[PDB]
Amino acid sequence: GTQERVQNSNKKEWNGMMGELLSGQADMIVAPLTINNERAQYIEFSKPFKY
Amino acid sequence: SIGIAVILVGTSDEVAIKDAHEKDDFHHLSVVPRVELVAMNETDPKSIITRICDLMSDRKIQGVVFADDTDQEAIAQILDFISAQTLTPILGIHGGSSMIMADKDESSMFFQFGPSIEQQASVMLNIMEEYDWYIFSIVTTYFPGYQDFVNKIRSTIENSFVGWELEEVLLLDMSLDDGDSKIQNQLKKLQSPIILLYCTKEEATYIFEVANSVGLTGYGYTWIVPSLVAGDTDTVPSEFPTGLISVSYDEWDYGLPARVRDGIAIITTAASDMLSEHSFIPEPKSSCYNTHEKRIYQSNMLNRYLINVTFEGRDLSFSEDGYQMHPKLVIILLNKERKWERVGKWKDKSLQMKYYVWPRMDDHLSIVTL
Amino acid sequence: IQNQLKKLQSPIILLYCTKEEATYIFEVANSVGLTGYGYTWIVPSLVAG
Amino acid sequence: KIVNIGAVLSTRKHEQMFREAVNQANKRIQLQATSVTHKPNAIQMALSVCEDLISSQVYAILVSHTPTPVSYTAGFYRIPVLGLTTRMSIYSDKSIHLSFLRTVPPYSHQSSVWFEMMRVYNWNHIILLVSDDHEGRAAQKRLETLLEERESKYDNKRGPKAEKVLQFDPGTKNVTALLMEARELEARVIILSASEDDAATVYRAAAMLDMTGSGYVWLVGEREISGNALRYAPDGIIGLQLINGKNESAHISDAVGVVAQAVHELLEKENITDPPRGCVGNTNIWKTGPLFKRVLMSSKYADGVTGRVEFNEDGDRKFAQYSIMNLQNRKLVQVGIYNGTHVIPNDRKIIWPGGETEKPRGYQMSTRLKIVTIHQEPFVYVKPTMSDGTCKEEFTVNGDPVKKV
Repeated sequence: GTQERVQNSNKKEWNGMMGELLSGQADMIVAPLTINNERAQYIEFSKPFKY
Repeated sequence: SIGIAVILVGTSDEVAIKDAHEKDDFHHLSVVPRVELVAMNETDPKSIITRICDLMSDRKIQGVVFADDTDQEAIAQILDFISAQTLTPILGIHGGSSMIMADKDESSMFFQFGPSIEQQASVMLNIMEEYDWYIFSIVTTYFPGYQDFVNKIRSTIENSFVGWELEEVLLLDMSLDDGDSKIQNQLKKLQSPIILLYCTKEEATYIFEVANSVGLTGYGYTWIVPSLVAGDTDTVPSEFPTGLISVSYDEWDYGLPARVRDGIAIITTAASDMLSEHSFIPEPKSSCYNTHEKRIYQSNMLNRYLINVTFEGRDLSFSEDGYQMHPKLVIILLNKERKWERVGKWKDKSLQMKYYVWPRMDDHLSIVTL
Repeated sequence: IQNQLKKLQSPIILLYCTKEEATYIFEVANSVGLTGYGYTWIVPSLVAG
Repeated sequence: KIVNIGAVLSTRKHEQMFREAVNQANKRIQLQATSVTHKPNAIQMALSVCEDLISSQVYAILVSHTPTPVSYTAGFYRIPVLGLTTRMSIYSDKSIHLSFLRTVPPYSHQSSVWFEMMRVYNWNHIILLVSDDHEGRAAQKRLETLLEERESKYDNKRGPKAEKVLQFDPGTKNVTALLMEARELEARVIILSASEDDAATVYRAAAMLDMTGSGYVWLVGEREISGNALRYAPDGIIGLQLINGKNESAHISDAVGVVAQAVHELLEKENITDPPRGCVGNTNIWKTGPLFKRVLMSSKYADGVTGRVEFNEDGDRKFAQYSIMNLQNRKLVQVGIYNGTHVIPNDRKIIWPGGETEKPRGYQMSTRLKIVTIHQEPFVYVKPTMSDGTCKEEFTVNGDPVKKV
């Protein structure tokens, strides 16, 4: 999941499981998901469980 | 068929009376038009309504078009009213009768020429792009219609991939005299290169004054401000600094006959399109006597197309709440010699400026590479 | 005076004048926003009477 | 001197009451009074006010029950207009009307009581069902205006927040989908701000999807415990009541003292000009309109039934006094009194929703979460199932079982 322009416009939407979370479609991502700054501004990351 | 009236109150414009007969094109769309014209000296409300309400009946007129020159504050409201109490379409096109009422009765059909405040915000952003300023603030009084401003800014600031920035968004209070030094206080904080502002002209005088006090008027502070701060485009107050930029929409664009051209084009294009598929010709409606809303069905069916109309290549499609969708705007720019200069024009969701570089009132160089 | 006063953008500031001049200048500094927090000031005795 | 004031009401009785009431505080510059009746077919209406009051030397106009043209016309010329009956939230537009100074606060104000209840019963989660013409847009705006407060620099405490803001349509036939998507959220606090039908076809819709059982909460507005808001009302509801009431002759007397307390401030002889008689083209206007108004809206103590009658920073009645109301399945019965900063409940039975005399928490934390994953071999294997419907068992190297879902 990542941000991308759509509609030949500047509207920013996500993809895949991250988008399925932010859209409330999911509730928790129990999966191998990394930790970065760009996702940290819309989501709550637990402490890391694998370095 | 449907009648079509015009009213030219106060402003002697007796060149245009020969121009209303620019309508020799209606045969190409062919709904039987009926054009009645009238002028008037400067007047009072009762004269307006009384000279108005009979014109429908006396010649079977269903629709009018307004134009005058006076204080654009309130003259619109009476039109907005009369719109409601017969279900008749009134397309106000000129100074005075053309001033953007924010929201109005939902059951009324009445439209204006002029950009709503969101379009003015978008134009401001297009400009800040074109000349690549990127760090701007927003100063605001409590005057109505400010939430729409700041929200329409913050919206398009978040989608765009461009690296927009922002800073403090002040909400001042011009209520009591005690807050004046408080106004100074809340004004101290700002430290931005560019600044936007939303107020009314008196508030602008006041604020540019206090800005001169706290040193927020000179060079180092570019300013952008919508039309509703620039009044008549020649009575410049003494506080407005040089280079003050503002969107606007004026006659230097086009003439009173030009706007009257478009306006005697729309109401003889659309009340032909509504009779292109259906076969229900609106009837010449009733007096200004009793609230007869029997034929209210087609009034909604009149909105079904009066929003969307293109002509002579140009499009005059509308929004819903009563202002045109694609508004032809320009920009003005206060000179050093106290005059508003036409320094670029905006159309087609695009800009066509006049300068490749921005002038100023030295530490700015022009260097060459290969 | 206001004009020449606008230019400054320093964290700390020193000043040399007499007490009446100090009244005047702190006044105009309050005008152009040069009196609050963000502006520490140091000034010799000849200003404190 | 001679000063005139007019009014357009529907009762000939108060017409005499107004002149009597100004004649009372007259003794405490001759201040006279005028009045005019009311009529239907509002087209003809503005063909009355101008020739009947601008003919005089008016300095205000009083109106009562209908949003007729008397808002626009006298607003032209900028002559302050005083309101009695109606309080739709549209008249607060400084820009639309420079005319109304009003007496009955507007619906959109009643969302300040609510933000109080959410601190005297400690509910920190809500569901909001605004309407969609204008009033809701306003009510929601003024409510969000409060909930944005309490920004923590009390001393590291928890504060309220919005959860979902459904916006149905003012003309609606089948509306259950919004309700269906409402119960899915956690809370059980509902704030329904709408009109009569706009609540009848919600009350008749939330009891049939069982949204009014126990643990539930409803705060409504005066138009929602009104008339046809009893044919389907949710027993255990909570509604509000202001102690001014819809009484025409209640505070016309109160209004008089407001201009009275102002004519002696207008006799400052700075610059006064008469309001021009006739309705035939005194084009530009300045009756000290801005000035005279600035006078009026600055602490004029209305000689009236309510104390310390002030004028808010915009022009509507400030510091009213409400009285918390409640229903027990048939009888709308007082349970409290709201007074500015005074939140004061009474002593009687609050049959909460469902008839359970608890003070339910506005919260129901869910259990059945939903999880999302992606095929990834070291972490998340993906293998088809067995044909029966389960999938195959397995033991690890040590022979221990392996947990599949």
